[PDB]
Order: sequence, then C-alpha cells, then structure tokens
Amino acid sequence: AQKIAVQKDVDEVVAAAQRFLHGSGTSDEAKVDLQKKASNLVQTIRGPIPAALSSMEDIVKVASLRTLFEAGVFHAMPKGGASMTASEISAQTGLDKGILIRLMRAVTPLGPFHEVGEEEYAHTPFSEAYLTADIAGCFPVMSNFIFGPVLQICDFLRQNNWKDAITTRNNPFTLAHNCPGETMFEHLYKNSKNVAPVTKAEAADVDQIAMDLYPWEERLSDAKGSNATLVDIAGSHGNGTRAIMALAPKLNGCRFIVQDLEPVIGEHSQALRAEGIEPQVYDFLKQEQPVHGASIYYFRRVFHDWPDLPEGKKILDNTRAAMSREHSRILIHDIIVPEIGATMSHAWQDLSLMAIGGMERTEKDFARLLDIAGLALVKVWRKPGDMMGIIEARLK
Amino acid sequence: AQKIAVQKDVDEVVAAAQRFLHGSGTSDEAKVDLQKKASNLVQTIRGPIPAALSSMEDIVKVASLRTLFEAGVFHAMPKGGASMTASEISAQTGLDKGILIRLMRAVTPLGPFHEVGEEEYAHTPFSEAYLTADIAGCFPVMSNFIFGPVLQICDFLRQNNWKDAITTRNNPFTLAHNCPGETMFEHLYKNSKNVAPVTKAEAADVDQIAMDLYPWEERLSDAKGSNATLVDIAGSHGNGTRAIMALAPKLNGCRFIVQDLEPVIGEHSQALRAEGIEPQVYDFLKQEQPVHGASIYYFRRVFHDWPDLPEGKKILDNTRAAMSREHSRILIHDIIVPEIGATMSHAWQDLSLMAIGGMERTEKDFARLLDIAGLALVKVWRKPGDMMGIIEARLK
Ligand SMILES: C[S@@+](CC[C@H](N)C(=O)[O-])C[C@H]1O[C@@H](n2cnc3c(N)ncnc32)[C@H](O)[C@@H]1O
Ligand SMILES: C[S@@+](CC[C@H](N)C(=O)[O-])C[C@H]1O[C@@H](n2cnc3c(N)ncnc32)[C@H](O)[C@@H]1O
Repeated sequence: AQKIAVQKDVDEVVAAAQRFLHGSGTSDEAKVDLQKKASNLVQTIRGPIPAALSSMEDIVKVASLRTLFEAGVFHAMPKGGASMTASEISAQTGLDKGILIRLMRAVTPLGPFHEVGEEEYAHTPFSEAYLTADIAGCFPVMSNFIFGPVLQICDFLRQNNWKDAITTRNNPFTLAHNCPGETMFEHLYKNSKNVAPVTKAEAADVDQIAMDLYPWEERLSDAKGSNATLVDIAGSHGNGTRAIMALAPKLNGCRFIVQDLEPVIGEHSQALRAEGIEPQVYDFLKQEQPVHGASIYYFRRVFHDWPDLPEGKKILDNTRAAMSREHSRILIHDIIVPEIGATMSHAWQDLSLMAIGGMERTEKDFARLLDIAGLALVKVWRKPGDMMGIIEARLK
Repeated sequence: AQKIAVQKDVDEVVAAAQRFLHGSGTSDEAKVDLQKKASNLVQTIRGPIPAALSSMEDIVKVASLRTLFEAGVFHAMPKGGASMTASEISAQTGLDKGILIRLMRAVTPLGPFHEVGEEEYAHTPFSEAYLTADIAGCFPVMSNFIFGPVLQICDFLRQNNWKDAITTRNNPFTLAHNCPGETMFEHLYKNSKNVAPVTKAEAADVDQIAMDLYPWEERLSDAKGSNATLVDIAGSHGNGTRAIMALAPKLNGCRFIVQDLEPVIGEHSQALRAEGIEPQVYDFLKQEQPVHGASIYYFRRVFHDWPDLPEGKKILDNTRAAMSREHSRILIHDIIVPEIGATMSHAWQDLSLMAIGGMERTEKDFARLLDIAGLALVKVWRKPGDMMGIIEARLK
C-alpha cells in the first residue's frame, strides 16, 4: 500500500536526477527539483505520522551539534575520517564521556558524523564543513543567540493573541534574552566578548553574494572631484567594498569609506586602514549621514534588520540629508523574496529576522519602503537565480 | 564533480528501494537502509557547506509549525487538500496575516503544507498528521515545554565546563523554566491547566508499544488468592493495563490497580473506575509501595525519567518493601538502547530526557540498575525490531 507511493517517489527521484545530470550549469531549477523529490522520498518512506516526529529529532540534533561544536569535539576529532573513541574525545575536550556518547546518537545515524564502532566516531566532510570559515562564523552565533528566540516566536505572539506586536526593541529576542528595549545589536555589543564572534558572523557569506550585479566602474568613474566617493553604510568588516574595489580598479583617487558602530569599527579599523579604506564611526539611527554629495551610499544586508517604520524611514532620511539630488544614489542590496515559490533559504533568513524585528522584503515591500521615504526607483538589479538584488534609488 | 556523487547516491537509493520493495513485512532493516540512503542523497545534492545550514532551517521550521499549530491554522484549514487564502486563515484564527505569510514559507517548500498559489495554502496528509491523536498530544507539550530546554543543554553544561552536573532537579529544564529544585512533573503539575495537556502527552504512543511481549495470562493465572494482582505503577491514563486485560481475559477476579500522582489520578479516575480498574494516589519517591504480595509490579516508561541514583534505587526500594521474595516480580518496560547503530528515535527520546535528568538505558545500564538495587535479572523480553523490552526482576 505504502510500497506504491515509495515506488512513485523513487521514479520521480530518478527522473529529476537524470534531468539534473544533463542540464547546463536550468541547472539551478533542476537542482531544486531534485532536492524536493529526494525530500519527498524520505517523507514517503516515513509516512505521515512518523514524519511528524521529525521536529523532535531536528531539535535534539541541533542541540547536540551546538554542544559538540562549543565543547571542542569538532576541533579535537581528526580531520580526514580517522576514528576516535569517546574516551579520547572526552579526555581532550573535558566533555563528560557519558554525555558525549548520548549526544553522538543524534549526529551519527544520518547526522554528519560517522559511527565507526562502539564509542568510536569519525568526521565526514559533512561534519568538517562546520569548521569552515562561513559555517564556523555563522553557526555558533546563531546557536547561542538566535535559535532560542526563534523557538519563542510562538510565546511572543501568544502574549498578543497572535497579533503582530513585534518591534525592533520588543520581540522574541528581547523575551528570550530578557532585554526589553534593546535592539539585538545593542544587547550583543554590550558585552565586548561578543563583538569578535558577532562581527565574524556578519562576515559569513555562504551564498557568496554576487557583487558584479551593478556596474560600479562606469558610475564611479563619471563622478568628478568630490562626487567620487562610496560610503559602505554598516559595511562592518569591509568585504563588500573590497569586492567593489576589485570590480572597478580603472579608477581615480576614489574615496572608499566603511561606516559602522564603534565596536565594529574598532575590531576592523586596522585591517581597513591597511587596504586604503577609511573607517568611520556612525550610527544611522542617531545621526545624519556625515558625508555629503557622495556618488553612492551603499547598504548591504542592513535594511533586512529594520522595519519600514520607524527605523527604515529614519535611515533613509538621515542619509537623505547628505545626498545631492542628481549626483547621489542609494543602493539597497538585500534578498528579494518571491511572492511564490520561496525556498527554505528565504524562510530561515526571514524567520530568524522575525525574532529581532527584521524581515526579508519582497519587490513590492521595497516599493513601499521607497514610496514611504519619498524616493523614486531607478532600477532593480537582479541576476535571476541570485537571491539578492540591488534596489537603486534617487530623490524624486 | 559533484554530479558523480549524486549519481552514486541515486544508484544506492534505487538499489535500497528495489531491496525494500521485495522483502517481507528484513522489511524493517531494508526500510531503515532505504531511509538512510535517501537522506544521504539530500545531503549530497546540497553539498557539505550548504547542508550545514540545515540546522537553521530546521529551527525556523519547528518554530513555525509550533506557532501555526497553537494559533489554530491546522484546525482552521480544510482537510483533504482544498485551498485557503492567507486572508481567510488570518480571519478565522486571529493570527496576523503578515506573520502567517512569513511563517508559511518554512512549511511549504518541502514542509508538510502545500503552497497552492500566492497567499494560498492547502493541507497535505503530512500536515494533517499533526491533528492525529498521538501527534496532537505529543507535539504541543514537547514544543511548549521541552524544545526550549533541549536547545539549552549546551548552556547548562557550559556552566560546569562540560561536566555532567545534570540531576532530576538541576538540569536544562530547570534552567530554561527557571524552576531550580523542581522535577519536571512537579513544575508542570503545579499549574492544573497543564495536567490535561501533559496527561494526554503521556498517553501518546506513536510506536504502538507491543504489549504481547510478556505472557501475562500464564503468570497472572497461577497467582492464587491475594497474589492475583497487578500494579501499574505510574500507569497514568491506564492504557497499559487495558492492553494487559485485553491480552489475558482467561481470568479470575483479578485486581488491577493503576497508581500515579494525585493530578493524574484525578484526570482519569472516572474513566478507570469504569473499566473495573481501581485508581490509587501514590508517590514512589515519598512512600513505600502500599500494595503487598502482588504478582507483578509493572513499570512502563517510568524509569527512563530517573537516574539510577538517587531516584532509581529509591523507587525499587520503596516497592521492594511490599514484595514477596518468591511470588512477586518487578517488570521494567522501557526502550533498550543498542550499543551501536541507534536511530534518531533512540536519540530524540534519550536527549529530550537529558533535559529533565532522565535517560534511555542500554542493556548494560539496566544491569547496573538491578545490581545497585540488589535484584537478580530473570529474563530480558525483547521481540527484535521492537525498541522496548521488559526487564523481569526478582529479589535474589
Ligand atoms: C547583518 S550586518 C551586514 C554588514 C555588511 N554590510 C555585510 O553585508 O556583510 C549589519 C550591520 O549593521 C550594523 N549596525 C547595526 N545597527 C547600526 C546602527 N544603528 N548604525 C550603524 N550601523 C549599525 C551592525 O554593526 C552590522 O555590522
Ligand atoms: C512518561 S509517563 C508514563 C506513564 C505510563 N506508564 C505510560 O507508559 O504511558 C510517567 C508517569 O510517571 C508519573 N510520575 C512522575 N513522578 C511520580 C512520582 N513521584 N510518583 C508516582 N508517579 C510519578 C507521571 O505522573 C507520569 O504519569
């Protein structure tokens, strides 16, 4: 009875696989369809009622991965598939051997590790992937600061009878961390020991953001004299402008500034000075933009942290002050969420932001943000199959 | 390059599928292997680094399912696949339409719901499975009371430098719920509004526990006079003894008692009296077993809540007092965790128990529990491919 379903889902896996393996790098659409039919097959093998237990498996799995990562198990275990006993892991990390053995049961049956024998474990490339720069920056911060709040979205909205009371300073993050009134950045930066971990997470770029989407060379060159300036607003580490300076070196003596809050500027200031970009301490919620007439004010993965009102309009207004009507442009670089057919990649980013009062925006959402701030849309720049686009704006 | 891996994993999916579809109900081993190779295929399609993002997807997915379930979306949406708009769902549940739309992005791309159109959604059998009696009893309680603590296992053990400080009254549950000193049952039963939800979760039996594992007819019949008595200790709802009375009706006027704490006895007392079983208020940590010489003292899914010491030995000692040396036997009915090759089903149950100071036990773990309490093992009853067994004990 269930055998008939398994057989059909297997057929559709084989069909999507053959399609994927003979498309050309339609490759991304054939890849998502293959992934979707492969996931259907897992669910069909489990059946509806046992598959509803997957949430409880996923929770302990995440909990174990996070504990194993923070306790040094990933670092202690030998890379390349050589095996190691629970005793030796426990001896070198300090993690209780009894706990460790119980935790490994979540990450070996399918989990990214491999059970070589009784109390004997090995890395695979799926577990070593957590030691990689983007994962190692993103996963610890998410797991220590964001997963908790995300699970409490239900409790936050229950307090308001499932109405939207979420703000930037009153949200599942402030509930979980008991910091009502503090935005997420304020609370994290309060403890300087968090700044290095948090700035590294802001630098994580798993999707490898496409920076050649916009023509920086053509527009930055035509800027004469003082106009020839780019402001990376909340540019954090500066890698955004490093890419731009690497996409347009047919240049003049251009001014490249990266602005951010004081702790972030302090963490990166020397590395940034060293590549000829100047760091600036700036708060786009407390101050007007302190650089006038610049050719471009650039915003990458900043506006997904703030609702249209009040903060969204206040950022745009604070940099509206410094702009030239016909020589300055605002560039908003962020995910553009489709109105249909969004992926789990849209969903985990949007819903994690829901916890701190942010949101990933649709095209129509960007339209309101511009309208509400009295700006005209020059052009949306998107290279389809790219999640991000660049909203190019101007004073109208 | 990655195409070669996909192709091999597809081959192994097709191979395990053909094996599964021609085994006989080796069916369970062929079923787990098919599931494992199907899951490998998903991971291989994603690649190591993108698959490490699966924890963040799994977290928002669980968070959305829980919010959608608690807010009435599952109940409001039409069963059978008919579609419904975000507007109509919001109108009938009170859940903010904007939130709802963002939450549905976690549960339609693969999640159990179906995106029929823009802001248009339908049940599938995988989402309706959450309305089923076992899921509907288990998932809300887990999600409201247990998921939070599980994610804080890392924070609890960090406090002790990854040493095992977990007890029944000092654990990730007491940390998350800020109730140091209270065991999980004490804290939940404190609020009577939790008793009905919690007792229904204790009744959830997704795996459908095999009760014909032990020969109740043969042993209960030979008990003459006062010996002919079964005590379902922490029997809660009573379904355990309903099964036993349905596996052995070639009986005398046997005494069937279900013991449990006062709130649980109050919730079920009338239903239990109605089927000829007598409810008894009893606390196996504060009192000695108040029924003497009974043929069997039966413990189903109770000892996985308590460590060997102190509570494990104290339960056994408190019922040791009431036993007859050669006419009474203790039956421990619980999961038996293999020393190798455990599944995600072992792991989610064991690690969820870790949060409250419980644990699922191996065969060798049961041996210590018996030894430490001065008991001899008569026989382990296990029907392989059954996760549970029955540890039969006697005073030696
Ligand atoms: C998610 S990070 C994005 C950083 C960088 N543009 C990128 O894409 O990698 C958001 C940045 O905004 C900064 N930020 C938060 N609040 C700010 C404020 N009030 N004024 C200026 N920057 C702020 C944070 O310090 C952080 O570096
Ligand atoms: C996980 S339920 C298992 C119930 C039932 N035997 C079954 O398998 O469905 C554990 C039960 O132990 C009970 N319990 C917890 N602490 C107890 C105590 N100190 N004395 C007696 N019963 C207790 C709870 O009320 C709950 O009904």
